Amino acid sequence: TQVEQSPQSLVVRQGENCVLQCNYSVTPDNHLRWFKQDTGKGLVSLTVLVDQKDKTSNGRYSATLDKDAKHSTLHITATLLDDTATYICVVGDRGSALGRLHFGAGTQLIVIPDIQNPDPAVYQLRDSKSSDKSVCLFTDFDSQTNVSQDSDVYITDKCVLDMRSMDFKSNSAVAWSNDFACANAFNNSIIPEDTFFPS
Amino acid sequence: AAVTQSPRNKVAVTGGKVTLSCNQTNNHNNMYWYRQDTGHGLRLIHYSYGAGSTEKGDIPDGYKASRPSQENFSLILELATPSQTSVYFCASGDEGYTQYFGPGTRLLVLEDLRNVTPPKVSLFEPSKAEISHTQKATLVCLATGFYPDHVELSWWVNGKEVHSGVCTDPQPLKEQPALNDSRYSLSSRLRVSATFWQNPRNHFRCQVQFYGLSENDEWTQDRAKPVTQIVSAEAWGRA
Amino acid sequence: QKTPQIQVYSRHPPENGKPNILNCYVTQFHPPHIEIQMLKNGKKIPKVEMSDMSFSKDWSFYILAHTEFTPTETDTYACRVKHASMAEPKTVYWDRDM
Amino acid sequence: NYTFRCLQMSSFANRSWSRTDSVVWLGDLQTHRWSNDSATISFTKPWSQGKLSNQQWEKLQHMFQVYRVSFTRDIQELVKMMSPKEDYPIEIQLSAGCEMYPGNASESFLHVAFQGKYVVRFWGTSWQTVPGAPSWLDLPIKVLNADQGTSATVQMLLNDTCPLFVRGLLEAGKSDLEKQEKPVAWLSSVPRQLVCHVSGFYPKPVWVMWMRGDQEQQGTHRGDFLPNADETWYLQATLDVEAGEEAGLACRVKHSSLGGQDIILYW
Ligand SMILES: CCCCCCCC(=O)N[C@@H](CO[C@H]1O[C@H](CO)[C@H](O)[C@H](O)[C@H]1O)[C@H](O)[C@H](O)CCCC(=O)NCCCCCCc1ccccc1
Ligand SMILES: *[C@@H]1O[C@H](CO[C@@H]2O[C@@H](C)[C@@H](O)[C@@H](O)[C@@H]2O)[C@@H](O[C@@H]2O[C@H](CO)[C@@H](O)[C@H](O)[C@H]2NC(C)=O)[C@H](O)[C@H]1NC(C)=O
Ligand SMILES: *[C@@H]1O[C@H](CO)[C@@H](O[C@@H]2O[C@H](CO)[C@@H](O)[C@H](O)[C@H]2NC(C)=O)[C@H](O)[C@H]1NC(C)=O
Ligand SMILES: CCCCCCCCCCCCCCCC(=O)O
Ligand SMILES: *[C@@H]1O[C@H](CO)[C@@H](O)[C@H](O)[C@H]1NC(C)=O
Repeated sequence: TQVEQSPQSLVVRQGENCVLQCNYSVTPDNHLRWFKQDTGKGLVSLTVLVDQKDKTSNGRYSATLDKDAKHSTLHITATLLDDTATYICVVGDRGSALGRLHFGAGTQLIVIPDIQNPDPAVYQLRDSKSSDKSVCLFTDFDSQTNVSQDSDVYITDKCVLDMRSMDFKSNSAVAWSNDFACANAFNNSIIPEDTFFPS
Repeated sequence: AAVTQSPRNKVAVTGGKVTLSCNQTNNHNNMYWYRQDTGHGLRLIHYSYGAGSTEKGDIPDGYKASRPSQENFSLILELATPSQTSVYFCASGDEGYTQYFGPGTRLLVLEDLRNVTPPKVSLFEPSKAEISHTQKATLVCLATGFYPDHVELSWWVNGKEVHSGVCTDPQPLKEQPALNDSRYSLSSRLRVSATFWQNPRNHFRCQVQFYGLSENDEWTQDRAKPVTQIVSAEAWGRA
Repeated sequence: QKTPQIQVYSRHPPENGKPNILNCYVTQFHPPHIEIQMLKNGKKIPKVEMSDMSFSKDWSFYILAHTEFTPTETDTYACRVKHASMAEPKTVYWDRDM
Repeated sequence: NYTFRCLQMSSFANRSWSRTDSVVWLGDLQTHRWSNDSATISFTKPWSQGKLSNQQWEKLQHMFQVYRVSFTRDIQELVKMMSPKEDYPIEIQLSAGCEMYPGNASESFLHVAFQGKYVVRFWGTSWQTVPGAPSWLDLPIKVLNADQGTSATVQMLLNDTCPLFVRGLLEAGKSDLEKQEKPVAWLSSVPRQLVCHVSGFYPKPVWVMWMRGDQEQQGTHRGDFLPNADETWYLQATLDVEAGEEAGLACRVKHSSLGGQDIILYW
């Protein structure tokens, strides 16, 4: 391994800045590229640095390269939920197709979103084909709540959705089973005291 | 400068033959195959400087490469093994250093195919309580009973894919966490405004693309051959 | 591919019984891979120095072998060269008078 | 009027085995050696660092160290790129440096031979093939000319570094460059071919004639200049004569080291 990234992983809150590092021993070192990779997706180039002492920018991403130190830093300013991804450092050893690319193993960034107007509730939803089958949706809780997963009851991990046109985000988790009800569903989780349970 | 890969996802059996294809209409002479495994950077397997040229990379063992034309570069696994489970990336380039990467191909090589099973899919309609309390409507989709965990879940409204207002569990959960070859469940939410859900001209569909057996894989069991297929569930809006 | 020319000549005027230096100058060859031996009475002289290989304006290679020797009435001295351009090794003998 | 030559010769036997060796000449005096066995360039004179500081020399050597490894892999990759057009074994020669004229004037060069034939040079801002070169080389040229970093560095080495460095060498090496070493001559004969041997002279310019009193014998055939191991030269001049005319004949040698006091050796 000629390319090392630090930190391995980090968790930040929306709006915070973060600093990612790349250290390498690759020789020679023609250029260094930073990729963003979302989960299950591919490699989106953010920037490439070419000079002995270089600085680049691209929107909220900015980066530096020092070839004497064999070091690069990627700065993300004012993080958003969609920065959640793995960030990958790559050094090319030639300024042409004769080069080999040397890839770092990546830095995982998680960005916790800011839930302005929480409204925690547990709703019951019925199957469109089979009105006797149902699931329980725990939703609209802020990011201070944690969800905890009987082995015949299933509870998913939390997940944040983004209704882009309304500038609105919300967390939810889902629970189901087949003496099971939605009032009982999330008992093993420390849910907010103000949680709405209808009907 | 674009690059494509097929298939995008593949389940195979140990000892089987798997071919991963890369296509590129940029007229680039040079093409490159990599694999990405967690805890490692991308590693070069084979590359090629033009039609008929094939060259060993850093980790060529277990793989042949084929460059029949300028356009196509294939990675051939003649005797597939579990260790070849990975995400494979192809790239191309001209004389410059930039490598233009494809979208990646996910390969799972199972020891045996006996437990491969497609999902059942159910769509759960929004709570009337949620509608009145928030003026929003959350649909939930549940894919259940499937193995292995190579599925792509997508949401469609009036025949067009929606991403806004969606979130899908990062990974499937095991239905029998004790058992070694447990089947999986996966859930997803699509949240829309109450008025959009209340419109009975809107048709909502949750689609699960399941990756399983090809036409040519052996099947000895009585039950239906668990082939690569789409399973979906749908519902119309209502007042 | 080009055949080596071989020239053998002493550094100082040769007097029998006096220490001198014998040179073997090998030129005009290609490729550069070559095996050069200096011989006393057809046996390989052990302490043979080589200059670094270099090449001329025409891209052909040249190199200089040399060794300490003392000439006598009886003893012969030779430079033997193996090169891909020749089927057999080529030997040129040192001649005081030439 | 001095020419500085860095001569590099590389042999690639097959896909795995290779070596690269170089020597450096200022005129006919060797200033550097870099064997494949060595990690570092070696000085072959006290003044071989020129007027460079240790930091400037260290920097230059490091660049060359990176070059040799990169060069080796590049050739190997270019072979793969062109196959099956060219196969091993492959011989590459580079001749690079600068010719120094008086004042501040110089001209630099970087010439490349492939299998013993001059095919490529760096000229201006880029690599190019020269007349007679095969067309398949256009791809290697295109690939080399894609490397902007290498082009900028080569342009700097050729335009600036080479002449600056060599001006310092000429200053530092003055007493070796201006050395005078005296020829010694001796005579002999074979089947009759008379041989006038001349050895130990520096610098190269020398005049050798067979004589009868004042009469220059126009039969005199000069041989080639041959090196001695101690950085002096050797030359011999042969004559054809009939057995009986040997008396009266002399060999006259003129050379700058002798201060007009020529060597006359009578048979
Ligand atoms: C005497 C010339 C001195 C050249 C020094 C240039 C810098 C150099 O070392 N640069 C190589 C490294 O480049 C990489 O690192 C640099 C940083 O140190 C830069 O970042 C650069 O951008 C990056 O690419 C480079 O690898 C170079 O290509 C080395 C070899 C150059 C050379 O011989 N070329 C001429 C001879 C080739 C003609 C071959 C013909 C041929 C073709 C096919 C088969 C056989 C023969
Ligand atoms: C370096 O100098 C060259 C000068 O030309 C020759 O090539 C050198 C490498 C060397 O062999 C010299 O002795 C020669 O005189 C410059 O090349 C010119 O660049 C301009 C634009 O940059 C271009 O329009 C000209 O056509 C080029 N000249 C030729 C003959 O092709 C080069 O730019 C110099 N570079 C630097 C960084 O100084
Ligand atoms: C010429 O020099 C190179 C570099 O020193 C040699 O290549 C190395 O060989 C060793 C041992 O065979 C390997 O472990 C290294 O990986 C090689 N180094 C590099 C940088 O490639 C080469 O063997 C030498 N050639 C000869 C004929 O001696
Ligand atoms: C080779 C470019 C010409 C200009 C170089 C000027 C600096 C002098 C360096 C002297 C060291 C010679 C190193 C040998 C390089 C080689 O491997 O060909
Ligand atoms: C490559 O060449 C070297 C030297 O000519 C030789 O000794 C070596 O065995 C060769 N290797 C192969 C794999 O042919």
